[PDB]
Amino acid sequence: RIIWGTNVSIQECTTNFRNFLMSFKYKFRKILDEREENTTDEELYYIKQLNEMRELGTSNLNLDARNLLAYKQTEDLYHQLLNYPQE
Amino acid sequence: ALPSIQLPVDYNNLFNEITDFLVTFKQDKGPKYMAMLQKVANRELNSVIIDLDDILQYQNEKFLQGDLVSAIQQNANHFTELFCRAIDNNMPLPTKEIDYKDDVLDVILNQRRLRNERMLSDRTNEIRSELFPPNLTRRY
Repeated sequence: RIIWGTNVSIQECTTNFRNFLMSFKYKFRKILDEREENTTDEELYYIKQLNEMRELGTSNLNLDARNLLAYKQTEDLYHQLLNYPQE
Repeated sequence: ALPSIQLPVDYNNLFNEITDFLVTFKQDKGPKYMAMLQKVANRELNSVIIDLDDILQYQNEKFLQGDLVSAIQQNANHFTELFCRAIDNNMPLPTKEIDYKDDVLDVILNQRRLRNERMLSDRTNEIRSELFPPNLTRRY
């Protein structure tokens, strides 16, 4: 569904974002950064945070935009964020 | 009373003056008007500074072939009205290619315009069988 005010369609964004939240790893960040490597062999970072929050009920998920940026096929969202935060 | 005192200034004659007053000029070699309207339609510029030297040069050329300043000495703003609205009337469209994620407020207002245009050519047509102000499309 296209938005009348942002023309940023929902379904594609949510679909990519979902497996984004499941494909996420520390390494993407490391490659862009170029820092020396383990992070316990790069466990899934988002499910880490998500499980921890679910157990802690924080219901608030901090996030560094550059992380979402450093992952393939998300830069679209990475910029739409800077451009359509309200939605 | 309610007078209507005729003065030598006018807009319809100034309208025709503007119609002839188009891009066409020599040094301004491609006229700087043309390339700069490209540039602003290539979206790397918004301030199209229109000096007064080339104005009097265009006047001199038109006179040797066949006053604007004295006209802008009172209002100077009805000129910004006609002049700009005609730069809209004479705006190079296909200057360069277009994207959807190359900007903001240029793809979005085009979306609005053209989508409400589809919805109008559909809804008023179903009834059969608002006016977007030029400011909305200035971008300079």
